[PDB]
Amino acid sequence: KAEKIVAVTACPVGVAHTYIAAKKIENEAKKQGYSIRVETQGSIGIENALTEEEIKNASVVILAVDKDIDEKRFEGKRVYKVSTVKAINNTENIIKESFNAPVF
Amino acid sequence: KAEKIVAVTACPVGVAHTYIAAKKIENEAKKQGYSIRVETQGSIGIENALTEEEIKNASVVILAVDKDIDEKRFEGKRVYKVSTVKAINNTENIIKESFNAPVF
Amino acid sequence: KAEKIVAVTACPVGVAHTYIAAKKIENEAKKQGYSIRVETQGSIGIENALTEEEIKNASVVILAVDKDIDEKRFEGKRVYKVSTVKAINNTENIIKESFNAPVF
Amino acid sequence: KAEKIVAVTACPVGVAHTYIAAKKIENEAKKQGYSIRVETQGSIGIENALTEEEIKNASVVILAVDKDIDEKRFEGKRVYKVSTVKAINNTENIIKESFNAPVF
Ligand SMILES: [Cl-]
Repeated sequence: KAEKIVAVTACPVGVAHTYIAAKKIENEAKKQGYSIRVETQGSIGIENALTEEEIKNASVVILAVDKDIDEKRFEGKRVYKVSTVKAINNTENIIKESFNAPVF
Repeated sequence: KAEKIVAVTACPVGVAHTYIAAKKIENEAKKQGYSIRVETQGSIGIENALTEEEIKNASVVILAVDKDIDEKRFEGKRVYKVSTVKAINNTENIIKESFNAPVF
Repeated sequence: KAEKIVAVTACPVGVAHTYIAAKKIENEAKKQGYSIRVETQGSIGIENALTEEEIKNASVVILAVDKDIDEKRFEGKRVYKVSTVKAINNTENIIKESFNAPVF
Repeated sequence: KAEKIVAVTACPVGVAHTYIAAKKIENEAKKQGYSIRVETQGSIGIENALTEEEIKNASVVILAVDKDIDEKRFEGKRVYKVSTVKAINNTENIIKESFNAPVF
């Protein structure tokens, strides 16, 4: 069973950075062989929220956020938090680096 | 006095096409020597709406829109209506062609 | 076995509408119980291109495009062509309507 | 004479945040009665670059950037540096705050 990544992308300007970060993370995760679920947030709201079970099963959590989100749900997980710009422009490296991220 | 252009940009996805079309139109109008006022319509709302006096004084109206907007206000003006994609990727030509656009 | 949908999203402004349409189609196809493969075309290039076998096995082809793409590879399939804006904002209905789309 | 503001906007994801922040700053500066010049930096390159004279005459420099830019040209000026997201969503306060920003 391929390891699982979960991610949240959140930019409170329109929808573009939220969705670009999500889709680039999804494409790069799959290229590297991982399963991926992404929750997205904008200024209006939240779509496809991570479930408790999804977070439980994940090897890593990647947060590509330009606003504060709830992070208590990720306690005990390795969490790699970056801006949406970095997630969009450095996606390959961010996926790889997330597996060495500190436990939150 | 330089001739005046008024424009509306309107895309019902987030804010990016609305603002990219607006800024590209503004930059190209100024490059060609024209005065420009742009009303924008996106997910944050309608901003900087054209006034009746601005429309009265304009030489042309450019509509870069992917949704319906109020158009009765442009009766009697030359109106050049295009998609946001065309306004963004063909900005120089759209400015030039607007002066030959049909009277609405 | 779930029926299969294939899609191409293609907006020639950056990558935002291409990726937003792709994610909206992916999530909504899955919600309706379908298997889904989306090829994307944007400024970054073409990604996750449909294979000949994927097109062969699909029940329908959804083209969410704001530019012409060669449709020869979809001959003999039902093809539902819509703008990226409509695919992003009307996704549930577009997936349902695609099964009644004309054969190309 | 109205006091002068100069700004640079620079988000290295396409052109959207660069242009949205530029238009927000331009419109809000004008609303507050200031003269405003904005240089933009995006995937298309640098547009409407500030001149030495414009920087000399400015009361404040606002940098709405999501990457490092060379700041030597702003020495001796009050410089207020914020992200593009904050410039877009908090424009009124950022313009007012810039006049108390530290001299660079
Ligand atoms: Cl957007």
